[PDB]
Amino acid sequence: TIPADDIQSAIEEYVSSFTADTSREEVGTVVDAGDGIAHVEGLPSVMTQELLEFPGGILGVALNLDEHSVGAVILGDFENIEEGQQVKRTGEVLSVPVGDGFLGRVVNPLGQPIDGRGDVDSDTRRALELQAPSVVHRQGVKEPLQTGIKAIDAMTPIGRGQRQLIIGDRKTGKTAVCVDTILNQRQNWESGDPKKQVRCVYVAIGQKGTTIAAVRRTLEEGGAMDYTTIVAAAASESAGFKWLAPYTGSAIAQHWMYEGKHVLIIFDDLTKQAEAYRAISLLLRRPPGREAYPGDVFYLHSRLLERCAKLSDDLGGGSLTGLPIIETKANDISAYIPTNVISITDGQCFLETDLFNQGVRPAINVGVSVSRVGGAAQIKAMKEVAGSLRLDLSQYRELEAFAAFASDLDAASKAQLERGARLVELLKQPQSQPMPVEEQVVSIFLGTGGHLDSVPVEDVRRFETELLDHMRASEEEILTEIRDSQKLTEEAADKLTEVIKNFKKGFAATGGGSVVP
Amino acid sequence: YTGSAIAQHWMYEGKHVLIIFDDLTKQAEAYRAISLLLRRPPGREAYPGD
Amino acid sequence: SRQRAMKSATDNADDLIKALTLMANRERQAQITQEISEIVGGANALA
Amino acid sequence: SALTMAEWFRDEQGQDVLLFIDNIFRFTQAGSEVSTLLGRMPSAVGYQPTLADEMGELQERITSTRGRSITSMQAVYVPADDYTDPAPATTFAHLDATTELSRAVFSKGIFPAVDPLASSST
Amino acid sequence: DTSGRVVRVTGPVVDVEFPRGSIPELFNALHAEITFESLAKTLTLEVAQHLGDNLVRTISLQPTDGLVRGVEVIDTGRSISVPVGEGVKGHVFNALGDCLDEPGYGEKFEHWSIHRKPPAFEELEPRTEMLETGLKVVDLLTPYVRGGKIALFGGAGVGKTVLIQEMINRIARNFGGTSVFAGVGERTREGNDLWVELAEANVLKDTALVFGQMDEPPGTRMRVALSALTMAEWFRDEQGQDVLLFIDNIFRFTQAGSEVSTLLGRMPSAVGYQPTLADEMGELQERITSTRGRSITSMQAVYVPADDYTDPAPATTFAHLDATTELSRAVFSKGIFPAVDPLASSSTILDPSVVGDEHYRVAQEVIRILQRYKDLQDIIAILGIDELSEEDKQLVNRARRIERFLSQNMMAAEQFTGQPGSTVPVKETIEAFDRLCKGDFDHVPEQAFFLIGGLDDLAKKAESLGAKL
Ligand SMILES: Nc1ncnc2c1ncn2[C@@H]1O[C@H](COP(=O)(O)OP(=O)(O)OP(=O)(O)O)[C@@H](O)[C@H]1O
Ligand SMILES: [Mg+2]
Repeated sequence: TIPADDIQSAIEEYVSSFTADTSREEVGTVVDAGDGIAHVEGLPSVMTQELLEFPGGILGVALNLDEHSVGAVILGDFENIEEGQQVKRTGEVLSVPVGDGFLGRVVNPLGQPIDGRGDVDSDTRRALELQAPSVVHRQGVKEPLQTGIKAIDAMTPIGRGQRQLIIGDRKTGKTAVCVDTILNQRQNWESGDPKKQVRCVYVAIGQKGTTIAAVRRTLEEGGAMDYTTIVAAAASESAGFKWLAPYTGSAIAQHWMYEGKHVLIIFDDLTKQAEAYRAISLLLRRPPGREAYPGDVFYLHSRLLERCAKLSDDLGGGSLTGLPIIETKANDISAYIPTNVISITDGQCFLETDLFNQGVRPAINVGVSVSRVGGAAQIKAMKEVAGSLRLDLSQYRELEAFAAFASDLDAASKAQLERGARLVELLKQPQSQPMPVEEQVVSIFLGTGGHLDSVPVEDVRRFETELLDHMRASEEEILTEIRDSQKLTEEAADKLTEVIKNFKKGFAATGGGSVVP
Repeated sequence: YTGSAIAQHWMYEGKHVLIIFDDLTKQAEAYRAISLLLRRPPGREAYPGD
Repeated sequence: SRQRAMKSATDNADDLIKALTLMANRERQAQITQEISEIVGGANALA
Repeated sequence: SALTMAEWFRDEQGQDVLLFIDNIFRFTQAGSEVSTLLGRMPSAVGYQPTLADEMGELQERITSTRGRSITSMQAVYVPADDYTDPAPATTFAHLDATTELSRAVFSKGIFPAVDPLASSST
Repeated sequence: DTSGRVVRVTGPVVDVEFPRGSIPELFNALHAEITFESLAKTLTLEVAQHLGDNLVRTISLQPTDGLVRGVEVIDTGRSISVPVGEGVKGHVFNALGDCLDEPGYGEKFEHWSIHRKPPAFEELEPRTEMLETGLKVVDLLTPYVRGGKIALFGGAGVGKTVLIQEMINRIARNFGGTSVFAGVGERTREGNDLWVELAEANVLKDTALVFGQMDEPPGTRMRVALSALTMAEWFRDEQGQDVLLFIDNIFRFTQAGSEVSTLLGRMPSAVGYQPTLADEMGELQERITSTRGRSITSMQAVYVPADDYTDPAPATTFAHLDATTELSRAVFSKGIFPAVDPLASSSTILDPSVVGDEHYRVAQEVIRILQRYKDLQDIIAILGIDELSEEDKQLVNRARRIERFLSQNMMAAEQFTGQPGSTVPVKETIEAFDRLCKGDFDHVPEQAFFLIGGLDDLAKKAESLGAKL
């Protein structure tokens, strides 16, 4: 049944206590309006970036201030703005509600729930433009943030407090990479340990509504909506919403970071935020630069991405990890916004369509991808079994021209060729199937210890799959002590090698042949 | 447009006309000249929006 | 003969790569400059 | 106008709308033809500064709600065979399946001239 | 009374109106106040243009969120002034001279204006001179200029910060000098990393850090290089001390200038940079020079957009650069530190009229041998080693010895190994590499050449590894 008189008496509570005495306000008047911008005469005391209240609950942001008017960006329902309306002052700069009630919700770039599950109980408010942690308020990035993706977690590791750019053409698998990074924190959330839990914020800027719905469905089917918020600025929202969405998503998750918690934040298509800000700045008639960008667009992105930090111990030790996504055009990483965000971040993951079509998925170009934090963002086991991996793949990539002449190659050259083919087949990974770090350690152990030289290249994946399956069922102790001690000591390696040999003599290739040395 | 009018007068009387616009590019250049002398804001290659 | 021919062929291909890269960077700069010229021309036409 | 007719068929009558749109690019092009006359500084490639937001205000109405279906199909002109042009590059983000035709495949006599390596589906 | 008031605020660009007789100079530093307690701060505006009618257009060095029209703007009567003296060593500052690790430190020091002129023409040194660092590879194949500019093309994980620490140690001990590190567009993570690394290596007491970070408007990212340069200029002119100035990513100084120019409504030049690109790079680089027996040498990280060396920003930067040091990852994986790519580095004073004829001969022979080994390396890597000739092997073994002898026991490795660094005089380097190319050490095992100083260290290593002659 439904709480009936609970309803009616809740609203009687609201009205009986309705007190709104006659305060003196400072008003202005709309003098012109067009394309989402309104100029307001009056308001002598309005400050920059202040929220303004138009008739009908419409909100604007005072961006341009000069001797005649105030140029404000209408934050939605712009078609109700008329010349002659009265604009009231708020006295507050843009702020958003913050708290734990935001986990599992989908909100505006204003803290307003758009999923329809009721209001969000808010702990506190937080301004959008609060400064980033000082240069002395920080700490070296030392803990790993596991993405569950072998290519990333082995070749371009991500730490807690690091800015890792995910940059690619389109339909290359960037959203999939970030959604799997989100899903991989499910087991860390189940542990109930506040030093291991990672809260996630997924900012969706300028996307189709059904695309955000599909991302939320994928995060629900993986049980990842107990620790994930979505700040959605759909493609139908105003340019102000798309410009403000990542600042809303970063104001949330800074409350957490300063409360001593660890957060991951995904800015999906910062390019669309840059284009929304370019629209705003061109409608306000600000000087355009290269590609018509205002001239503070680098500041627009660097002010946002420097709030991702690893705090010191006297600030709680919390952290905010950033995963900004950039969509290039024809692999032109030399464009303007790609150049800016590559300059800003701590490492890049270049996804390519040519690798995606060749079956290399995730299509991460491990030759040009980089992580400037590096081995400091890895556990001992992964730092050991994957330090061999980079130049293995380098040798393979510089040898694959001789793929048709392996008879003419030296012994070591053909060895490197076969090992490289095996390792390339090793880093392939299905979608929405992230692996814990112990299974990644075991798989890359298969790769670099040489236990794949007996398996056909068209059988590696399945082999690895089945082996991990076996190890999850029979020998869970290896994975368990890898997880607990973060290192693969020599005795665990002995037991692992014997397990691999037994599974080999049990495994059957697809050509019918053997996989035993 | 003059040639098109001369041709349309015949077309609307049940006759069949063929009109050849030699170098419409020169017309587009002339229209760009007109629009730039009237100080209408240019587009790509300084061409008018239309 | 094949070894020498392929050495000279890879040298010619290297020099062609260099020349094409030079011309491509030249165009890239030219396209950015022309796009800026159009943008600023419109912006000045409006003022 | 046509989208409003389709929206009526979807919301009030409620039966399986199909909505074809020949060259939705002309919408953006017409928006760019009057932009400077309306007094707006032009953006990158001579498009209106409000390209993505106008396109999103139009495209987000071409949709199916829960229980009410609109199978939408749009032809999208790609200016000068350049898939990096801001208009198709912005239209790309609004679609579940994009069949991308190519002039390199048209030149070979293959019809429909679909580029199999660029075309996509969710 | 004599104070102005804000009129227009459009982003980081603030227009201020002053009384008739109180229009401030160009580049003056004004102080406005944001009192909204969430964002309460003191904006430092920098006068950029005189707009007439007593209006001036200034670029704010802090974000202008929360600024109200009509607030009082106080004029300081001078440009941005940074604290100078020896007390600025061991501390971190920003482009305005505010101490970041200890706020309020330096408020009582002497302050110098960051806008200065280069040395007068009669005070410049007409003869170029080599800066003997003590590193074998740098002293031989890439001789640095004293008072000149050095590009540094080290990527990530190639020991670039270790080379920075090494140059800090060498200038502080071999020349009794000091170091100023300008982080232009510096990531706060890497800024804190560098701070704690210099504090651990105990070379912070020898360095002054000046960080203009990436989350700041383009004004400070444009002026931080001049702040650090003014500190270095005090150390050279007033203290009488050779200085080493590290400008990490001079390209971000160029980019901040471009952004400030776009904000001020100036029409873009070719490609897009500011119309005054060459003049800005010149006014910056002309102050890094030798004056009256003292010097300021600069090591500058350069970013090349789209790897286009004809791009206006690197084409303008390279007009002032004197040497180039490229840190290779292939050389780093071989355990050769410093990982300086010998064939890919270069210097403009590797000329017989500067270094001498014998130095030039030895350097050219070493470069020829290393280049021939680079030619043979791919046939070695694909076909195998004795697919080659025996002349080819003689060359390959000699080249391995030479390529490994260019490494050194750097002063930055003493904190990890305890043994002190080396300082090989250039004459001993020339002698050693001459003898190496002649073949006088083709029998000593290769490991005897890793991370050693002069010839005597090589001899001692060979003896503790059972060979000589
Ligand atoms: N690891 C993977 N294995 C197999 N298929 C994948 C993988 N990752 C992504 N895909 C497929 O690639 C397609 C594009 O993926 P995704 O939507 O993540 O790319 P995107 O970068 O978001 O592209 P856009 O933003 O332009 O839509 C998806 O349909 C998905 O099925
Ligand atoms: Mg996506």
